[PDB]
Amino acid sequence: EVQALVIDNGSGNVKAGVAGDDAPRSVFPSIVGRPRHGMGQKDSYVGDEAQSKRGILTLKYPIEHGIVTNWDDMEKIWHHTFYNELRAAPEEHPVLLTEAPLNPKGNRERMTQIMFESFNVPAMYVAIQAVLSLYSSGRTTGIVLDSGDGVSHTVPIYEGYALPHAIMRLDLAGRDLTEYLMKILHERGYGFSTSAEKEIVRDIKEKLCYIALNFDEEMKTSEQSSDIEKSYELPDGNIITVGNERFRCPEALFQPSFLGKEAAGIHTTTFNSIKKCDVDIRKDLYGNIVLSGGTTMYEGIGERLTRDITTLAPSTMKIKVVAPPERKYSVWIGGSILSSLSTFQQMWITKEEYDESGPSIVHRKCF
Amino acid sequence: VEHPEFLKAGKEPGLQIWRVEKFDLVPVPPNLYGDFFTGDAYVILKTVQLRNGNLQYDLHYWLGNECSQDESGAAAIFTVQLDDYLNGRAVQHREVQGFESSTFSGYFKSGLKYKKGGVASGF
Ligand SMILES: Nc1ncnc2c1ncn2[C@@H]1O[C@H](COP(=O)(O)OP(=O)(O)OP(=O)(O)O)[C@@H](O)[C@H]1O
Ligand SMILES: [Ca+2]
Ligand SMILES: [Ca+2]
Ligand SMILES: [Ca+2]
Repeated sequence: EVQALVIDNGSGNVKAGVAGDDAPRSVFPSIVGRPRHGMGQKDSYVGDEAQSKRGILTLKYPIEHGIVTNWDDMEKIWHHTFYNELRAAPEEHPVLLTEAPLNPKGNRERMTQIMFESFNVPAMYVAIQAVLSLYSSGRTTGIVLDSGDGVSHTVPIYEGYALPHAIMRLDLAGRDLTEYLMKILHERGYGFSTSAEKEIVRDIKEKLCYIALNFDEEMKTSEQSSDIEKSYELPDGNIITVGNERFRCPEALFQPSFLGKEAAGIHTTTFNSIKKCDVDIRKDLYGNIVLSGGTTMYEGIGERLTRDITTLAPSTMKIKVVAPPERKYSVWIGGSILSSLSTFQQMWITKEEYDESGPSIVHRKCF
Repeated sequence: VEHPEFLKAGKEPGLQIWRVEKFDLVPVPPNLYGDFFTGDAYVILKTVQLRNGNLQYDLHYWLGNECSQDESGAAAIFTVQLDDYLNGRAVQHREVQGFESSTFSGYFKSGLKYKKGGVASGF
């Protein structure tokens, strides 16, 4: 009868819903706005209601690169998630949360203290996001490439558990690609700058952009014809056009130099991540490269990786890049499934346990 | 306090098969071993006796071509959990319909059988 709540926190978007559901019922931006300096102020706004009041608000992202940086704001996000979005009392439901890889032990405890002390939950569990994605793909062993709005991660997983020594971080993600698109569109005179104009450009990116199988060759053939050119209707009613920017933009994932970064591309970062793993399992990693996150939704991305990795890997090594259509919510879906299992009923951290052991209990109960 | 099927798991040498039914691990009738629903997901544990008295474990989670995501993910998780319950001494295997390893198919003398249909999704 009584199902549990599942929340996948993100640098840009929150995914919340109920276990047993095949998808999250609520998806809103991880933004918190407060007055910069009369009546129902109110005091603090969240999500879409905050973006609809930019004029009198100093907006902030509680999570930065997959990591919480403001707990006062993080607590506000969760409040809105429970009472305004889900319409469910936290004290009446278990709560499955997600966390980035290499999440400091301090944040795990803090996130636990809040759930029990502030929202008075009966139960709680925390899971690594990428591990949930692999589970949703129906795998116990594989390497996940999670790329969202604020951070990208490659994390090898073997028999259910991840390998921290081989996990690689990358401060290149969708928001950087958004900012990059705004920059190159000045080659057409289009002057997008405002935080409002940043959201419309974000849509152009998600609608028109695609991964070129061969960048140098794609650039040549695209310059000749006009089929590359696509139109996009601005919300005012004006119509602009976009051409090679469609694959120049998401190319920063493979060539961070376009953004002014000495970092390595995702194909190379995925390669190095696997190389750090024991030899006896590399085959299973190469043959189960799973994608998750919205930034991995670009058309023709698997075709690029599948061929770019083969260039680096042994000639004999079979390579399969998996691109599930639902991979925008693959993390959440993994949570929904896991927290629905008959066996998980005794893996929860209970209230009794917290009162007896405190926030430090999360380290021993969650992996 | 703990899942009865886990308590049954890997105690005697032989072959155990469970099917995922609505976010739960259910035993398959012994007289239906070898017959898999293409629309479901199964968990298989082969137990072998060693010279030193200990038991060897191999965990194969089988995924039908028409199985739903909740079933496929549950099988995976169940495999990890059953592996941990067995002190992690079990080797995990992902078996997809049509690409089953020789080891897996070799478990069945009369051969692997496919059947259409299956239990409904937990979604
Ligand atoms: N169809 C699409 N094509 C390309 N990019 C997309 C598409 N849909 C969404 N995105 C991008 O994916 C990002 C959102 O992904 P997600 O919701 O996983 O972010 P997140 O979970 O907050 O990121 P993080 O990994 O930092 O937590 C946005 O930056 C958005 O621009
Ligand atoms: Ca994310
Ligand atoms: Ca089924
Ligand atoms: Ca094991």
